[PDB]
Amino acid sequence: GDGFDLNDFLEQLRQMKNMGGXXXXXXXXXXXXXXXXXXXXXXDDKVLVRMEAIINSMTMKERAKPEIIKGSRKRRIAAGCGMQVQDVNRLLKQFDDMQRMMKKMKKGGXXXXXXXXXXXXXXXXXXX
Amino acid sequence: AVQQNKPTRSKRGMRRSHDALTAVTSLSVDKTSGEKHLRHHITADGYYRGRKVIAK
Amino acid sequence: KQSTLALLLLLLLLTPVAAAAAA
Amino acid sequence: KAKELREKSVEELNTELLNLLREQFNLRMQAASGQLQQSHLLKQVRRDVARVKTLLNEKAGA
Amino acid sequence: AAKIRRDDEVIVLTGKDKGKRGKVKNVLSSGKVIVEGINLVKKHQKPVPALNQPGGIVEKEAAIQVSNVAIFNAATGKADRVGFRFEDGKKVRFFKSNSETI
Amino acid sequence: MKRTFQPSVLKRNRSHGFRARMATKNGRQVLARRRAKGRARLTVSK
Amino acid sequence: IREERLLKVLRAPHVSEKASTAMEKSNTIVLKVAKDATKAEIKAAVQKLFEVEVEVVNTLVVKGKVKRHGQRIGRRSDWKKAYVTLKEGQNLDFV
Amino acid sequence: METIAKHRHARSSAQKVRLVADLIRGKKVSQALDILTYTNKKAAVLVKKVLESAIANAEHNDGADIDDLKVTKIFVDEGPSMKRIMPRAKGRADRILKRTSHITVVVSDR
RNA sequence: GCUCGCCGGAAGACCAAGGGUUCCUGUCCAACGUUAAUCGGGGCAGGGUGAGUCGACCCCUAAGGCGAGGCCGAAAGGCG
Repeated sequence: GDGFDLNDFLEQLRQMKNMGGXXXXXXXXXXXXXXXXXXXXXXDDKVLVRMEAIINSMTMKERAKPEIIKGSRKRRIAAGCGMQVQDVNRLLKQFDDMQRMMKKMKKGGXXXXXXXXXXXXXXXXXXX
Repeated sequence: AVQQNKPTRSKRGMRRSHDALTAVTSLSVDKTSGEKHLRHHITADGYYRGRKVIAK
Repeated sequence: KQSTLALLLLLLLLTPVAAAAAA
Repeated sequence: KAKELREKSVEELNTELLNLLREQFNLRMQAASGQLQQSHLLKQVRRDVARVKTLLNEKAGA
Repeated sequence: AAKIRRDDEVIVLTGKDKGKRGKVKNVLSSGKVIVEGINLVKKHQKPVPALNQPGGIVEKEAAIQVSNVAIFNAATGKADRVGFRFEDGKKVRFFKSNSETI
Repeated sequence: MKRTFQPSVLKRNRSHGFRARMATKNGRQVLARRRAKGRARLTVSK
Repeated sequence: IREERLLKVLRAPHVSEKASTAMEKSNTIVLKVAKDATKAEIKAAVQKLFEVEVEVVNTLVVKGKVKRHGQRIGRRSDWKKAYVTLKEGQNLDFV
Repeated sequence: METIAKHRHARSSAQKVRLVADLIRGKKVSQALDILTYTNKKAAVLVKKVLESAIANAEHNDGADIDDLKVTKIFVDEGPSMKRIMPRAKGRADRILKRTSHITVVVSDR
């Protein structure tokens, strides 16, 4: 009840990779597909298996309390999963985004927050 | 009134001779928690003289 | 109407975060 | 083209011109809905139009 | 009237690649050419998720001034200089030394 | 207090506007001098 | 009117929340049209090209914003917006 | 082994920052960190930042044990200063100098 | 959110003039804001102004202006 953490993130990730709808979620989404590329959707299996396995390299303390993660721990994780530290930093970034988002879902309404979602365009020119 | 001659960096140094701050000497160490803090001021955890008198 | 609405709404919060990572 | 178009009468050219504007319209419709992949098409048609028009003129001109 | 063209095998006169031979990928307007296996640079690429581009140090091929590359004579095994004549009615290239067409 | 510039559009344009210049010999000489110095805008127009 | 002019009127569908709102609730579509076209010609052009029945066309002109790119001050171009009321027996096509 | 951390173009005058910089010169970085914590100044938090950064540098890059570090050289230089304008009475105006400074901290195990 | 305090023939509400996007949302905090700023009339992106009957246009003239011919004036031009 403290808030959103890597435990709930883990649950949502395993439920994700089990229920993964990339082909279906591409259909479920309409306004985002008109702007962003159609084939830009990443494969769920590889990415989410990588994420699950990398999370599995983490102790229970680094999960419930994600802000104690540092470089040496990233080394342990990367060496454990047999991958690059930049990927660990990548997944920590994605987890930061997810945490921020879910925090915004918890603070406001799901309808105000679902309608507050915006598609960023740096100009009216497409892809520029 | 306004000065007659440009005062040298020397004078400017002298005037500032008194402007140095005083580093606080003591950091009191609270008994229970052990964190350092000011004399007579509560800690970062709200500890004072062994109580936790703020829940925060 | 309400079916598809509620259905998609349940998982609605999980999708765009992964979609943003894909984009 | 432009040899190909040159051997057609004025009527068939008016008809082609209208087809072209329908195609062009349809195209920038698709392009403003974000439904276009091949952009190079616009230029293709936008220029062909001119070709046709430039003929109509000289068939009236002389 | 352009001397060095796509797909010519060339030899490199100048630079760290002096003496090396290779095949031309393309030419650029500024008088620069890009040659196979020639003038590798190590470039750092910020990973791009839209293009699924990983990060890392990519070895890439950097343009070389066309004055510095010579058209490679396969007959003589030497670098050559090129010239133009008219055979048939067509404008054609030849090697200056053995005066044979290309 | 009440300063010197109290703006008005209709005033501005009847006084200095393009047509107002073109009305006269002198005005067309202004527009000559400007075109010769190569200004971005000659007159005051919207 | 001539048809040749018509096909040159209608630039693009306008996409936004207001747009969607009217399209759903009041049965109305929103168009970016050539700056010079008029209510007559837009009525004509929709009725012709989408082949559906127009009731009335309301319009407005949008002044483009003013922008800065690399300190430079540019001006986005003007354009014309048209709220196009469909007689109710129609149901939308997007092509 | 000496280690640098710098912060360049900080808003504060060289002068104001010097006051604090001259508080921590020479101490081992623990004691100095605390000196800085309970100093009430702006410069204090600037310099705290730079010092902490400096510790990270030492440990992570050069493999120094934190206990041993002292602050050997800490100096605040002048930065590029920006002109502004404050309008003054009777119409005259004033070119204002918004000053910046270079805080440079250097720590060593020796 | 709660109390406190000020304006109320205004420190409220609506226009014309003048300005020209400052409007509304999201996002950011270098510079700008006489301090911080997570905030803004600041930055970047998006949205936003729907008329037979409200205005302008339009119909009619005031003072005044321009003014075919015309009168006048070295030239330009002045008067009508």
